Amino acid sequence: HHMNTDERYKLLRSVGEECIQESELRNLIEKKPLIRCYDGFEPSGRMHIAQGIFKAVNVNKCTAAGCEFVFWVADWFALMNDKVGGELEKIRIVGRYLIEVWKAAGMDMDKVLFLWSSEEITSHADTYWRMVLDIGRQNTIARIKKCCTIMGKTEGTLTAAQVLYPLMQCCDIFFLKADICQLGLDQRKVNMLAREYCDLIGRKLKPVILSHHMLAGLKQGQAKMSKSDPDSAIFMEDTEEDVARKIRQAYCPRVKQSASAITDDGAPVATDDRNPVLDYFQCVVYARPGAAATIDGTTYATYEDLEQAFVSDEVSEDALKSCLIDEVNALLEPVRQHFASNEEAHELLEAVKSYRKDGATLPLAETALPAAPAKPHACMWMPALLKVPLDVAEGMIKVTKDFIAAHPEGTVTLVLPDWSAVASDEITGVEKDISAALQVNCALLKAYGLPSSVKIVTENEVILGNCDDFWVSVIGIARKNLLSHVEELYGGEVRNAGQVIAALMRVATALMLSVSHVISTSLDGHINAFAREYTKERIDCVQTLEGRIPALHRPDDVLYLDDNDMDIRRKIKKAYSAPNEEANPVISVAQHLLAQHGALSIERGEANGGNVSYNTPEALVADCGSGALHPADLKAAVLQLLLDRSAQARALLNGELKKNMTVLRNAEKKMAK
Ligand SMILES: N[C@H](CO)Cc1ccc(O)cc1
Repeated sequence: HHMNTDERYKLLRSVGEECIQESELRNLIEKKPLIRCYDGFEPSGRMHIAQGIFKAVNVNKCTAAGCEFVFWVADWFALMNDKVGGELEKIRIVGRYLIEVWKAAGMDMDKVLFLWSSEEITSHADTYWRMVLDIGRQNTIARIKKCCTIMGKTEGTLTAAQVLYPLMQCCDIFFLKADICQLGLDQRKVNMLAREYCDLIGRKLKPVILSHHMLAGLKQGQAKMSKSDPDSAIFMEDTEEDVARKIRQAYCPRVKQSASAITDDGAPVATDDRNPVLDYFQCVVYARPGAAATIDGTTYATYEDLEQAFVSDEVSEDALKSCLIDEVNALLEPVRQHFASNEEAHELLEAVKSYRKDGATLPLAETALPAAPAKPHACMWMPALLKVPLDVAEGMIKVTKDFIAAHPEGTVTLVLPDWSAVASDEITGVEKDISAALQVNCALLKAYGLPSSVKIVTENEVILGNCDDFWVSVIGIARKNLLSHVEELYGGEVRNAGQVIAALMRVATALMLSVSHVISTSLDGHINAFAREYTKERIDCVQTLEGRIPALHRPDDVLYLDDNDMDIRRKIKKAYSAPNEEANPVISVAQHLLAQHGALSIERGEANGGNVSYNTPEALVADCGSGALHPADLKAAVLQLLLDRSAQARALLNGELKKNMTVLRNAEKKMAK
């Protein structure tokens, strides 16, 4: 029996309570031979019948229709959602068990593949993570805040930098090149975000969202199976005595079952006329191809047939219930038998058993400390700007000298955040652009005299140098701090999720370079304080010294460290400078110059003043107002000095950095739009 197009569409469509784009699903069926359905799971522990049997039933439908089914065994996602005491070591071991059961349960594995999140992410770190960051960059915190029910959590201002998990799950859909997203209706909001992110990255074809039904819980109150009630659902380990007890006492309204209005968040809701006994009949028996119930002689061909018989009292409740008990025990026995016989398999279940010992609530919840650096070491982040002010550059130069002198055999590292800044959506939000901006502005800061002892390093190098350990720590820092906390650092509001990831990345970078002190500029704001806080106030914070080189307007008129000949020339021209005045932006720049050098000298000619030198700031302010220093004589001297100092940095603009300057000024053209 080779199926025609219609027959396959009918069977594949059958798997989903909803199907985002039936039209899209039918294109795939007609066009593509090995369609990728995907699903994923946190190996949380004991396996409930929905996941054991009902999932097998649906995978088998997918594969029969001519699909390939890829399972994302999401070890880290369970870890991020605190699933098993936060002990990852052999959550693997659980995962291994879950697969062993599916085999016994009847999943046809010929076209099913299992991948392990840990293995596959680590292996393609750059590909995976860069996207995980891009999705958070192009999306509002609000939107990702809304994906909270895929993890069984509430958006309640009580989410734990666990706005990362969605970004990652969303990424998985593209990483694994999913054609169809065949996960539960819970996960709806993440899959939605993937479809949305398709319109952004341009990708023409969106993933089809074929969301499966959420099995009802066995008691009146509950819509799904919960963890704190073993009797809410049948588990694959239950003895036939267990299966009896649990279904016998199960809620069982005599009301015809009719499909529920599709909620937005996907999550189910309990009606008083929700009948789980019937829901098990529809999902675990009748959904199997050949399957049909048989009570008291008569065999009900459709589920619908059985349902009528019950509600018209042809079949008793006690009879209906007694049938499901027989019927379910039939589905489990094969699995039970297997683990009673296969020694390797029993070992694996007993292995789950030797984890069961005691439990959470809470001798559990595992995370990870750090250790203190042997000698002093400060790190500082290069402002992610297309034009960095001169005031700022000179500020971060002096902090460096000051720190070196006061910790003579310590160390100083300058970090170029070429990952974080893209996540934050700095500048144009493009990667090539931001990395060019950083590489230039750094190059000049050295030309303006950044010490050689400073170790310059890009985040790319730090991460891809030591990948796992990095992100594992990011994950770990992430778990301990609440979202609401991280948002404080940006003054209580964030522009996008990427900024929540950027703050996390810095703390992580500080820990990895084994930093003692974090150096901050005005552009850093309060972000770097996170490092100090996360280290129980161990890491000290040092603030740069700025506000010596003002804006040139009177109370782009501000000296940036990439000003060329023309720029320095004209910017001064516009600088304010009233006559007989002793307080203005040209003087503030001149006094700074005089301080740094140790004596300013205007170079006149005789009669028209004569030349003069000033080596104090009181002796200049006098001469500017009540005095014989005209705006032009001072401005002339300043401009020469500003140029003369920059000379070294400027040769780079029409030389080595010219290459990248092209790409920078092209960025500036997009921001004008
Ligand atoms: N969040 C899902 C259920 O808790 C687990 C998951 C599924 C698919 C993924 O690509 C990632 C995680």
